[PDB]
Amino acid sequence: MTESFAQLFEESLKEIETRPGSIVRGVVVAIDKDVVLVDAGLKSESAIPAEQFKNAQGELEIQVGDEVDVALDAVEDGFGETLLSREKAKRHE
Amino acid sequence: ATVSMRDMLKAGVHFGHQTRYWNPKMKPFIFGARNKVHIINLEKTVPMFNEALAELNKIASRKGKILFVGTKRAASEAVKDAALSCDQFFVNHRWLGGMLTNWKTVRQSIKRLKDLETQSQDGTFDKLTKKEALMRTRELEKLENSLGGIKDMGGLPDALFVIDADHEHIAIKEANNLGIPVFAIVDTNSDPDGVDFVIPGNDDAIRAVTLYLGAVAATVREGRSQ
Amino acid sequence: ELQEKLIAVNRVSKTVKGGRIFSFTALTVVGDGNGRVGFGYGKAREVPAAIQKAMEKARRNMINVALNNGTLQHPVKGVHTGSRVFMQPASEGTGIIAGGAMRAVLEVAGVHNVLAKAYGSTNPINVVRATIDGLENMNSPEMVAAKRGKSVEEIL
RNA sequence: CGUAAAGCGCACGCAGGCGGUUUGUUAAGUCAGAUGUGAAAUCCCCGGGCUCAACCUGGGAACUGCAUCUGAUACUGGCAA
RNA sequence: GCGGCCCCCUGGACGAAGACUGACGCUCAGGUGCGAAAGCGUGGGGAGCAAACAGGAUUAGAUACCCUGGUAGUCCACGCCGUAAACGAUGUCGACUUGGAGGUUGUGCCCUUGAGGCGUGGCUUCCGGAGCUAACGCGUUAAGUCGACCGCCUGGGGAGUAC
RNA sequence: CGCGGGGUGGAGCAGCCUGGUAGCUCGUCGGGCUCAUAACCCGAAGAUCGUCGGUUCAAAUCCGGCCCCCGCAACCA
Ligand SMILES: [Mg+2]
Ligand SMILES: [Mg+2]
Ligand SMILES: [Mg+2]
Ligand SMILES: [Mg+2]
Ligand SMILES: [Mg+2]
Ligand SMILES: [Mg+2]
Ligand SMILES: [Mg+2]
Ligand SMILES: [Mg+2]
Ligand SMILES: [Mg+2]
Ligand SMILES: [Mg+2]
Ligand SMILES: [Mg+2]
Ligand SMILES: [Mg+2]
Ligand SMILES: [Mg+2]
Ligand SMILES: [Mg+2]
Ligand SMILES: [Mg+2]
Ligand SMILES: [Mg+2]
Ligand SMILES: [Mg+2]
Ligand SMILES: [Mg+2]
Ligand SMILES: [Mg+2]
Ligand SMILES: [Mg+2]
Ligand SMILES: [Mg+2]
Ligand SMILES: [Mg+2]
Ligand SMILES: [Mg+2]
Ligand SMILES: [Mg+2]
Ligand SMILES: [Mg+2]
Repeated sequence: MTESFAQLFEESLKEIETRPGSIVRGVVVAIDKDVVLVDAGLKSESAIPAEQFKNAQGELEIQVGDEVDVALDAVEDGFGETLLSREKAKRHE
Repeated sequence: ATVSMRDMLKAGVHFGHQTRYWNPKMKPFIFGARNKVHIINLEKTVPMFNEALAELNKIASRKGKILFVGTKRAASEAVKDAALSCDQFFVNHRWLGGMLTNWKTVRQSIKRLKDLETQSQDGTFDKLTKKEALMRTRELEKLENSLGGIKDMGGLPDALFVIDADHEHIAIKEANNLGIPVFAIVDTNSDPDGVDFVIPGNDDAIRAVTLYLGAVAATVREGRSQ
Repeated sequence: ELQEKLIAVNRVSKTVKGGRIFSFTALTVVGDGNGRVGFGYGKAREVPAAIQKAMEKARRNMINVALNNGTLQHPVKGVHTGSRVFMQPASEGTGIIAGGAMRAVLEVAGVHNVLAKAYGSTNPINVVRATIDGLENMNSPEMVAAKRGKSVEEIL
C-alpha cells in the first residue's frame, strides 16, 4: 500500500499551523524547577522557562500532561530549537 | 524491529533545519522546503533505516559491542536508558576527544575509576581527615559521570550509533580512522560523507530519537537472543 | 618480517626564552617487501626516542600497493608539495635505480626493478610522501577491467 | 608570471595565429602500400680470424630523410551550398 | 578618472518580447589613440593653499619637523611631456564545477489582502566546500578544470645604468 | 676439562639470523555466560630473554666469559 509521503505530508500541513505567532496547544512533558518541556508538533519540544508559569503569587499552576497554550515564535532558531513563548500568548487573552 | 512511515511522520522525523544552514550533500534526502524549513524525505529514510537495522542485527548476533553516542541535552537521557535496555554501552556526556584513538589513556582512567571506587566502596575507608576523603569522593563522582557508560567496555567497540552526526562529528572521525562502522541519524545540516550507514531524519526531537533508539535496542536484543 | 629503514634524522630548534631547545626528528619507512609500505615521522628530544616513535607510527598508517612481480604495473607520476616523482617499470635484473629517499621506500615495498626520477624539490619528507602517493595511485589490469566492466584479456 | 624574477598604464586594430554546425566535392596536410635513393667505413645484431682482448672481418639491421607513383576520407585545409 | 543645480550636443551598458542577417568570430607583433600628479612653451587669471625663499623658535647641531609670511605652481585657453604602489601588485576571450548572507538595477507571476510571497537577467561586497597553492590564501567575479592568442622571467649587486 | 646445541611470564612453544615492534598454548584470580559446577567468553595477572659484561643513537638478537641444561666422548672388576 503506497500511501504517498506526498499525500501524508499534505495532510499533516493541514493539521498544524506553522506561522510565526500562532498559538498552539502543547502538552507539558516535564516540569523542571526552571524549564517546562512543551511539545507542539514541530522539530523539537520547547524548553519554556518556568518563570512564565509563575502567577503573581509565584506558584507553578501546571502539572505534567496538561495542554498549555503557547505562542509559536519561531520554528528554528538556527539550532533546531523551536522557540515557544507562552508569555506572549497571554496577550490574546 | 520495524517502524512505520506513519509513526515517523507522527514522531516528527521529516522536519529539518532552516534552508540556509543546510549542507548541500544532503540534497538527495531533501523532499523540499516549506516556511524556510527543509523537509526530509521519508521514502529515503525507511529503506535506509531498515537497511541499517539489518547490519546492526548482524553485529549483535556476532556478540558485537555497540556504542550509543549522543550528548545533546535532548537525547542524553534517552541514549543512556535505551542503551541499558539492551546491555550495551553509551556516552551521554561530552565526548572526550580521543576516546577511541587514545584508548590507551582512557583505559588508564578506567583503572583509576575502578581502583577509586573500590576504596570508597570495598575499602570503605573515608578515615582520611574527612576532608581528603570527601574530596576523593568528588573525584570518584566526576569520573563516574564521565565514563559510566563505557567503564566496562574493555576494548574498542564494533560499531557506533550516534545521534546528531554534525554535533558529534569528532566521534565519527575517530571511528573512520579506526575502521569502526558508524550508524548516524543525519539532519539536513550535517555531513553524510563520514557515515557508513546514513539514516536521514530529524535528530533534535525526543519523540524522534526515542523512536530511533527503541527500534535499535529492540533489534540489538533480538540479535543477541538469536 | 616487516623491514624498516631510517631515511633521515634532523636536529630542530625552538628558541625558548632562556635560549635554544634542541630536539630531533626521524623519518622511517617500514614494509613487508610484498606490497605493503608505510612511513612514519617521529619527533622527540633524543634520537633513539625519535626513531622509536617513528617506527611505531610507521607500522600503522601502512598501505597496500598492487605490485607486479617486484615491478610497477605502469608509469606513474607522484607530486606532493614541491617534489614531483616519476617511476616506470623495468625489466628483471635492472635493479632499483632511484634517489635516496625513493630508494628506501621502493626497496622496503618490494619493487625490485624500477626506473625512477625526482623532479623539483628533493626534500626527503615530501619525496617519500609523493612516491607513496604515486604508488597508491597505480591500478592493475584486474581492477581496471573490473572498473571498466570487462575481462582482463579483453583489456589485455 | 597575486606576494619569490616575471601581465604592457589602458584601448583600437593591420600582418600573423586560431575557428560553431550540416551536406557535397577536392585530396593540399595526414595515413597506407610500392619504387628510387639515402657512398663505404663508423654505431647496433648474429658470426668468423688474430693464444684472449683491443683490433680486423662476412652478412644483416639501421641511415628516423627526400622524391615519384598508387590507394583511404576520419580529422585539418581549399571550393560550393 | 568622474560629485551643487539647469539647458544643449554626445558615448556606452542592461532588461522584456518579437523579427531580421547568417560565422559576419577571438587574439594581436609593429602602428595609432587615450593616459593622475608634477613639469615645460605662449597668453591670461590669481581668493585660498603653498615647493623655493625670508624671519622666529626647538636642538649639541636643525640647511627639518613647529610658528609668521610667501614666489612658482595649483585655475583658464592652446600645444608639449608620457611617467606613478598607472595595484585586484591578478593580460584578453570562451566553456565547465557544491552552497550562504547581502548591496544595486531590470522584469514575470501570485491574494497587492498592508511595504507580502514566488521566479528570472545584469553588475557588485563578504564568507566558505571540493580543488588548487610553497604557505599565506583563492574559491562560479578562481589563484579550480580546460581551450585560443599575446606580453614577459631566467641568482643578488653593477643596472633599468653606460653606449 | 672435549665438542655441539639449548636456556625466553609458573608450564609448553614463536620471536633470534636481517639491530628498532616481546606473540601462540595450558595454568591462576575475577566478571558475563550456565539452574549450578564444569567447559566456554570478556578481561586481568605473570619473563627481562640464565647471569656478567662488550658493541651500538638504540640489543632477547650482535661479541666474550661464568653458570647450568641437553646430547655426544675412545678407557673399569
Ligand atoms: Mg630546485
Ligand atoms: Mg618585493
Ligand atoms: Mg615580484
Ligand atoms: Mg593590468
Ligand atoms: Mg582588443
Ligand atoms: Mg571548422
Ligand atoms: Mg584560417
Ligand atoms: Mg595527399
Ligand atoms: Mg652507410
Ligand atoms: Mg675468437
Ligand atoms: Mg662489420
Ligand atoms: Mg575533408
Ligand atoms: Mg572540409
Ligand atoms: Mg604595441
Ligand atoms: Mg598639471
Ligand atoms: Mg604653466
Ligand atoms: Mg603664465
Ligand atoms: Mg609654512
Ligand atoms: Mg612603468
Ligand atoms: Mg589609481
Ligand atoms: Mg591597490
Ligand atoms: Mg605592474
Ligand atoms: Mg573566500
Ligand atoms: Mg635610461
Ligand atoms: Mg625612473
